[PDB]
Amino acid sequence: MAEPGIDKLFGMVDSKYRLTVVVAKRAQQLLRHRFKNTVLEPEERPKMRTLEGLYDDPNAVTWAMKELLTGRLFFGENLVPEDRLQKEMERLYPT
Amino acid sequence: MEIKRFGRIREVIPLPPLTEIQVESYKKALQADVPPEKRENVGIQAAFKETFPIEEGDKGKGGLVLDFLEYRIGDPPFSQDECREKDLTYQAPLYARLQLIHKDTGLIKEDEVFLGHLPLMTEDGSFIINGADRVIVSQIHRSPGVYFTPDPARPGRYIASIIPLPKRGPWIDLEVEASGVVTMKVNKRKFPLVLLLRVLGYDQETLVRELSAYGDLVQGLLDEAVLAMRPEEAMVRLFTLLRPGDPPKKDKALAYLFGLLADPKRYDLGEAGRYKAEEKLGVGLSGRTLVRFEDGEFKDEVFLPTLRYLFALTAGVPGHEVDDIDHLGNRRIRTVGELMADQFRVGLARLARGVRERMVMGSPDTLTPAKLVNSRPLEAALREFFSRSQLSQFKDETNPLSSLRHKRRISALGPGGLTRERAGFDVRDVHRTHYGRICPVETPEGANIGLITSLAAYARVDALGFIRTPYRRVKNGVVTEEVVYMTASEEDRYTIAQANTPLEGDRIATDRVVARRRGEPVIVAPEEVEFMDVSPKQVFSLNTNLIPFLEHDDANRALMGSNMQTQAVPLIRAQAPVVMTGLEERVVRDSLAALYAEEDGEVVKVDGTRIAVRYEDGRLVEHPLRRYARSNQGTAFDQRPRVRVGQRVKKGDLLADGPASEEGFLALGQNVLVAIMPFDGYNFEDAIVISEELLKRDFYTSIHIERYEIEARDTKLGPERITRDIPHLSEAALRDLDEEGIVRIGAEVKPGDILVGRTSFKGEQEPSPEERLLRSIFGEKARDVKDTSLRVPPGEGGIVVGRLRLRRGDPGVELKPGVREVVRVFVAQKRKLQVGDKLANRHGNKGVVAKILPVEDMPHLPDGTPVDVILNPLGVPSRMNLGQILETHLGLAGYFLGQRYISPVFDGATEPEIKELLAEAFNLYFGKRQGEGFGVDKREKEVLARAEKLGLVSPGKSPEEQLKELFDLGKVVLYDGRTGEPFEGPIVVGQMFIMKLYHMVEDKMHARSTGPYSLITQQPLGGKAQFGGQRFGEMEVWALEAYGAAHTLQEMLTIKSDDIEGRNAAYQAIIKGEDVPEPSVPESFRVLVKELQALALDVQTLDEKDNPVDIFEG
Amino acid sequence: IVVREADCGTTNYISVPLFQMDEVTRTLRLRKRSDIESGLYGRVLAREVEALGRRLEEGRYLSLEDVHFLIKAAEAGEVREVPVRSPLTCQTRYGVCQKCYGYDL
Amino acid sequence: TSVYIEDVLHEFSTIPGVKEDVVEIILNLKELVVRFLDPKMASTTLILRAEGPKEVRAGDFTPSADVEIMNPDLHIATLEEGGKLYMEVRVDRGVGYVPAERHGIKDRINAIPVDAIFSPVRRVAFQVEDTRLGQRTDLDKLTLRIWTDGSVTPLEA
Amino acid sequence: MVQVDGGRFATSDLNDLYRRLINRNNRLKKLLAQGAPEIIIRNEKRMLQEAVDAVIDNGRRGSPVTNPGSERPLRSLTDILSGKQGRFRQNLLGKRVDYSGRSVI
Amino acid sequence: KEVRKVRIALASPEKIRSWSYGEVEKPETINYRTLKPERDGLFDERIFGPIKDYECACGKYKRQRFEGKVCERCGVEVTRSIVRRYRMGHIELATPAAHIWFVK
Amino acid sequence: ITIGIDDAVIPEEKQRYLEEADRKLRQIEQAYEMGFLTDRERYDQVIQLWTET
Amino acid sequence: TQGLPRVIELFEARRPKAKAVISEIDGVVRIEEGEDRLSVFVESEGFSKEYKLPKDARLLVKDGDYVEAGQPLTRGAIDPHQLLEAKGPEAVERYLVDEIQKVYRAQGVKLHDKHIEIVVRQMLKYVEVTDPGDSRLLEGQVLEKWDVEALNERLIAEGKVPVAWKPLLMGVTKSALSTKSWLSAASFQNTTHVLTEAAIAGKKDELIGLKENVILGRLIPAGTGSDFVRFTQVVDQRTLKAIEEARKE
Ligand SMILES: CO[C@H]1/C=C/O[C@@]2(C)Oc3c(C)c(O)c4c(O)c(c(/C=N/N5CCN(C)CC5)c(O)c4c3C2=O)NC(=O)/C(C)=C\C=C\[C@H](C)[C@H](O)[C@@H](C)[C@@H](O)[C@@H](C)[C@H](OC(C)=O)[C@@H]1C
Ligand SMILES: [Zn+2]
Ligand SMILES: [Zn+2]
Repeated sequence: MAEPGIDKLFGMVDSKYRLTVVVAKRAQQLLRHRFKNTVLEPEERPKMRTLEGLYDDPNAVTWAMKELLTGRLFFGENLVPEDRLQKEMERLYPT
Repeated sequence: MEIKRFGRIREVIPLPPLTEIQVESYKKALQADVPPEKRENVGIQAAFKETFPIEEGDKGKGGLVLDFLEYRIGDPPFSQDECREKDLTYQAPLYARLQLIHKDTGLIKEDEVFLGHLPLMTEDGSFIINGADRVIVSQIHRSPGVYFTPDPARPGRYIASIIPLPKRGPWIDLEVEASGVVTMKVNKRKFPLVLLLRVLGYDQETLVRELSAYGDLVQGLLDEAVLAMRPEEAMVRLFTLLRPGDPPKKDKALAYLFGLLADPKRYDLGEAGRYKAEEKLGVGLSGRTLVRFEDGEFKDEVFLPTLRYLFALTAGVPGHEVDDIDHLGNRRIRTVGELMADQFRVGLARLARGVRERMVMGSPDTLTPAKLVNSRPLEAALREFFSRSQLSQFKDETNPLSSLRHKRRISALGPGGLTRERAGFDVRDVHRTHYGRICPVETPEGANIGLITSLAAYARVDALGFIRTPYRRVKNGVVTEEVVYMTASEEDRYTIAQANTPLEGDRIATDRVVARRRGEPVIVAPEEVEFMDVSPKQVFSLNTNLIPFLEHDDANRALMGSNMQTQAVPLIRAQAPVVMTGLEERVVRDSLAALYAEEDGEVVKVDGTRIAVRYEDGRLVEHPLRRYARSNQGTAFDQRPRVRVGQRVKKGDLLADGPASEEGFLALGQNVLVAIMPFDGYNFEDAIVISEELLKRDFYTSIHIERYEIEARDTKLGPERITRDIPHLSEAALRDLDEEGIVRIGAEVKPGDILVGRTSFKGEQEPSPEERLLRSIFGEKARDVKDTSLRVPPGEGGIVVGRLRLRRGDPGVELKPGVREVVRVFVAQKRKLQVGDKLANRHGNKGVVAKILPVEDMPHLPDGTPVDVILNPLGVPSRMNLGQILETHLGLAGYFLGQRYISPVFDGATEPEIKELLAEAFNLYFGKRQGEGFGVDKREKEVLARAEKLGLVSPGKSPEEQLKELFDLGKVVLYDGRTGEPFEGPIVVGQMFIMKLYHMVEDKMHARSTGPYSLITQQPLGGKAQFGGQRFGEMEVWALEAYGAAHTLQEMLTIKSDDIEGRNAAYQAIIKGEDVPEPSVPESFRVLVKELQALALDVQTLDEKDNPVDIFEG
Repeated sequence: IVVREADCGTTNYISVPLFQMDEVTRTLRLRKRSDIESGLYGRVLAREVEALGRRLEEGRYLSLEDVHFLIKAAEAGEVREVPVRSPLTCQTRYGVCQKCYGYDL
Repeated sequence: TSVYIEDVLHEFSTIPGVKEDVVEIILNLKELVVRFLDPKMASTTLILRAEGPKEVRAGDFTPSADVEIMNPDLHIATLEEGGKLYMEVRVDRGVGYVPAERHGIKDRINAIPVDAIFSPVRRVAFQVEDTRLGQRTDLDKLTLRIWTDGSVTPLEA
Repeated sequence: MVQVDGGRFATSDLNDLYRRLINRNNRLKKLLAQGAPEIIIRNEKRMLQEAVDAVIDNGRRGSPVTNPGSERPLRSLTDILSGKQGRFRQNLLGKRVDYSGRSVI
Repeated sequence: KEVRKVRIALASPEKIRSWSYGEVEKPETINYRTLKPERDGLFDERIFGPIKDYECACGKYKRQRFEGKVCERCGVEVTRSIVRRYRMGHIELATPAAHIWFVK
Repeated sequence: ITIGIDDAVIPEEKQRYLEEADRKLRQIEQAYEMGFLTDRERYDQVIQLWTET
Repeated sequence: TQGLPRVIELFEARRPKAKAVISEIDGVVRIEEGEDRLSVFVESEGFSKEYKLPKDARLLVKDGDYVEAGQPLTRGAIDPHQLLEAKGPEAVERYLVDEIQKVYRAQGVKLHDKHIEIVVRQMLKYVEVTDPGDSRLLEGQVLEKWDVEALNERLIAEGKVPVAWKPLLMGVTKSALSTKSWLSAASFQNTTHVLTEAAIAGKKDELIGLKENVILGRLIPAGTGSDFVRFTQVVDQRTLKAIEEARKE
């Protein structure tokens, strides 16, 4: 019962560490823009259980991993320039 | 509870007094109570007589002699406790009475002179050195004599070793080189031997007579016709070569030393030096290597017949043989007394040098004694030793056995005798010859294994410091009542019989007799025999000797158990074990940790703090009981009374118990009911399961005391002051401090709470204007004083037991310069067991508590009683500590049969005997069952059936008798408390002695997030509010590298240590809830660039395409 | 040394021996099962291998089942050495390469 | 639940003319079992006025309205000439095993709280025997046991 | 340069050396612009160098530059680099973690 | 641009005097009574940097928007505190200076 | 499941085997009493017997 | 020698204890005189080599045996230095690996050959010069530093020399010190010299390996820190059609 379908994740990438580098950067952008970034939003969003129950799972890392295996996301080695990829990100409620 | 003894072989002699090595040596090096006429060499007298007829520069010409007459030890200035309280060396003034003589005669017999202060021993065996107890541990080194050995550097050759008593002469080595030359080595200088012979009148012919024969070895002694000429001219060229710079004919000056006179070379007075060389070399000898002053020439004594023997050993006579540098016939002990006297000898030889200088200076008719003597050399030399030498330990005080062990400790390392921890392997090995002298078990585990060791039980150190064992004498057939302590040397001559050997009354019982001779085991005729063993105990150390079924313990696990016992923390309800080896009475007693009556009388005053007793006449003594003191190790040793107000006394029976003592029987832990089975992975690997029922019974609970200290100094900015008016502080804070700044007796003290208040001045700038305008206007006026108090370290604390204060000038109190007043606060704790405590039994079964189970769970016997510890079986057969099993079975008998036992080592309980006891015990345990109207319930059967199918029970027999069998076998039907059912297949259950050890989870374990980083290194350490950070070692770095852990590694080297900028960016970020930093340029990079620049060396950064990039700009 | 790229692109290799010589009796024993895996498991075949009716395409990363198959093909007198890419013969200098080293992550 | 001894300021103390020492005393008091009569009751204080050369004995406690010490004998202290003893020992009602370092009873300064063994139930065993009763030869005969300190009664329990 | 809990100090040594230098440097800067006997500048220029020595590799020659009091040699600009805890060896060995703790397993 | 190769060379006395930033030709500085240094010494604030968080000595702008920092008699530049590990000094020798490493 | 001592089962052969081993040794210490074996030779067998045993 | 001493002995690559003799050339065997001094001859028509053996020598070739160059003759260890120059660097490589595993195997460990293979590769990493191209002919240089100066001074800008070299058997620790990287070479005992030598010459690092980067606290050049991966960026679908609406204005 380890990580949400972790074997299916390695398969997407050419080298182990790619999965690691992406899952990072996606959580990194996910973190900044108060989760208003999600590609899975609806009822797919990951959750917790408490003395209340069903509150959004705070861990950004978790989110990236579930977000990644819906295929929706696109990662690349060099397409899209960073200096213009930073500004355009503030489109639907930023930091 | 009643006592059942076991095994035959009765001990012809009781054990020696144990603290012998320690106590009985010093005494005879100190000759404290013997008329100063009788006092007869070695010890203080020696060192005195060694140096003393001190002639002046130009001997007997310029007047002034000065000589020793007698010495007086004083009366110690302070009480034994006074010394510990006020940090003092428990000392005595040693004055020496000396007379000075003139050329015109003076009888100036100056009324004693202070020569310095001498530390002296407790009754116990230990010393007190600036407060704090200490142990002078006894060292082993090669015994003075002549030796040989084969050349390890030169295959098929031999060196020749000459060894005098240590710090009394140098090492001399003869070694025939692969180039003809023979060469004497000495003072780490190497010269052709001939020279030294030429001085002893050896002509080039008398060499061809005494030293040709065996080979043409003299070839390299002879071709040096260069100097085989004049004795005096030899003397010079040697002097020239040895200690250079000054080459006239008064070489006789130096050469007299390593020749005649007890100046340096006194290998022996009537000791081994001769004896050894008179037995291992070529007979006939006196005192020093070569006799100098005869009638002006230097006459030979040792040098030639050595060179002879060496030569007659590279081809040589059969019977000429290499030496065993490992035999205990060449290994001596240096006792305390010997090492102290050796240091006392250094003092004098320094005072003398001083005296020699002053007689020359002053006018020869004014100078008296007292006017010549320094009194600072000896004072310092004796001081240096007891305080600073590696052979001067703290004091293993954990329990009363520990201390004892610490005294009979034998080291190989340290000063003079200098084995580095980076040497030896055969020097580690247990030598045949340790038998009876040194324990073949009970060594330390790692790194020291072999170099630190304990004294065998019955063994004892002799006049010249070889260990001797007792052996019974056998007049062919009869086994005498006469015992003989003999050398390891005087032992390789006889057919010694084991004590195992049977005897009808007082004579041998079988024709095939087991015995050792020259080591190797031999079976022998009852006539052939020459001696016997006194007891198997003889062979092992004390702690070893504390192990009930040692028989069935594998040696390796037995050492762990032999140790650990040392680690046993004294418990509140200490209790001697259900199964003993007998030895437990005496170990308590000789430790003097417990009180005992003086001369059979009657008790009179019996309360918590005192026992006083009306003796038979003898007057009246009150004995005070030390109560809740503190060990060297935080152990908390205290005495409890064990006698009734008004009763006749046992000439010396227990008056009061020690700390690990129950009724004068060594009680190092508790006995408890155990199951031997796995639980649910809860006793996985080595973990142990506890019945919380233990805690309830205040069982494994121990008292520990910590001590805290705080000083007060003056400095440029003023004095540090132990005030109670600490600034910036509530009354809540000071609630507990007396009008002084010290906590009250009996305060519950938490972490952070003020223990001792005190105020440094500190002048961190001068308060700027404007901020005084407000400081005045609003009231709160500026202050000249900082908080700097004590306060309880995070996690510590408990109840405040005692305070203590030494201020400057107090009676006998001297404390380090520029400091005045020292405060000490003692806090106490009551502990109980916990998840992560270490428990071990004497068989070497260690392990940590992993789970305290509520009584509902826990395997329980049908009658209702649950067990107390669940010990996993898988930890049994891997190690071969089978005794632990054996010990549990008897403990099952004992439990129901309600008794204690005494099964000594290699002579205790035998299976049938235990089984019989078990049979006897079961008729009771089931006697009860059936008497209270019960028997064999459906569960028990379910088991029994499948039990015979296993093959443990007899098919055909009735369920009752089936139960008996299974019981007797040490096993029994057990019930799972969790589900009313049984565990199919019976479980072995019984009583087992287990100890709670030194180490507790309480003292281990910290957590840090952020706290005081150092102003030196700039990484986390120092913990003024919380603890300090874990370290990331080189091996952890490799692992992170070996992973793909880029950042996780980088993080550990920047934002978590010295990288202030990003270190802070980290903290800020999280406070906010931002994804930590991204430390773009690591500080440690910038710091590198620069330290280099401050040395010149450009050091310049470059990007991919290769143009300077710049990493600064700040 | 770090895995720098896949396929340093070289044709060199080691032949890994499935038989051994004890240098004392001048004999030839087929070496031990563990040892052969320890030579072959997770390796990348240098040139194609054919035996016992099977054919092992070059570049096949050879599994644990594969090593077993080889051993068996070695007792059935068909193979004696096994051509395999190894760090010893890689060309990347500052590390090895994916198609060498091979597998054993 | 908590004690208080006369001229005693902590757990690690020792009273003059008392053989015992406060720890050994506390350890003994642990074993005292008190019955409550009034179910209105929650906690009270037993008073140990004890004097001189005698052997204190738990029964020596002060007699209280609705209170019954079920273990007279049971050593509390040995007192020798001079020994004065005055004590005040709390007794609360509670369930299970709640120890000093947890609850801490603040009855006044220098009181000392003591560990609590609350369960009246002492030992419990049950035997599943074979009964003879005109059905099968496969029926259980449950006989439960139970043991107390005379405060709660086997059946009551 | 940081103080310890009180009035007294804990200096950084290299300061003591960066000081012992400008000292000898100006006393040879001053000694030369007014009154130059060559015999004495054969004790002032020679003496200045042996300061710029200390500040590089103090431990050299056979007599190091010591803090007036204890015979300890005082650590130099070179001693800021060479060995145990010197900036080169440092990162490879140690550093205490800031978010950490131990305990019995 | 990024870092990809540290590279070691020798230092021009013109290189050193490029790094120099100040020049400390004024000695002894280790004051104790007040936690501040002394005049143009190895601990001076002028040549190196600000001692505390910003701060002059008599009192000036410890703020943000003005740029270009100094004072009327004792000026101390106002750009952060890590520079007290980064801003270098320099002393001018009398004449020679054999650097032992290269000599021996 | 548990380890009681009876569980360290001794084979009924330990006796036979050790009486046997014992005698082939008696006949060895008496084969060197004749000119049959050298010390080195006889020891090399005593060692070996025990080793098989 | 065996156990852990032997493992060191191999990596450190030293003349072992019991320097078992190996034939320099191939030919025939001719053992002679088992009494005074014992000697084994290797001989063909032409060459004839004489190897004098200690007597205590446990040689295992009977007379008139045929023989191969570099093949053991006396039993025990091969001096892997004598092997290199007499059978090859490749041939040496395969010996070392085979021989270390031997210890680990016989004590009981299982671990991949490819592991040991990697280290042995470094033990060979270096070469000494014969007839240089742009340096002095005594230098010890990295094998693929002098590979760009071998078949590149012949692939385009041809001329001067391809530079002639010879293989060298550096012993693991000695192959440690001789690194292109002043940074890491420093950590080691003599730090002055590295920094001396290195500064005199332009010496740039390049920060190829790991230790180096750690010393400066830079981000390790492996895993998440490997150029091959580290540059990967990640973008969303809605975010990617925020670049289709903004890159042609
Ligand atoms: C000057 O005294 C020192 C000498 C240093 O110099 C040096 C080179 O010469 C040594 C001599 C001559 C020893 O005889 C010795 C020793 O017998 C010992 C340990 C190391 N023991 N440990 C093993 C495991 N462990 C977890 C902790 C300690 C030692 O290192 C040494 C030791 C040295 O290192 N111990 C043991 O093996 C055994 C059988 C028992 C130890 C029991 C307790 C623990 C100690 O006796 C306590 C009471 C202290 O006495 C020591 C701490 C001394 O420290 C001081 C100043 O009090 C220390 C001996
Ligand atoms: Zn490759
Ligand atoms: Zn200013």
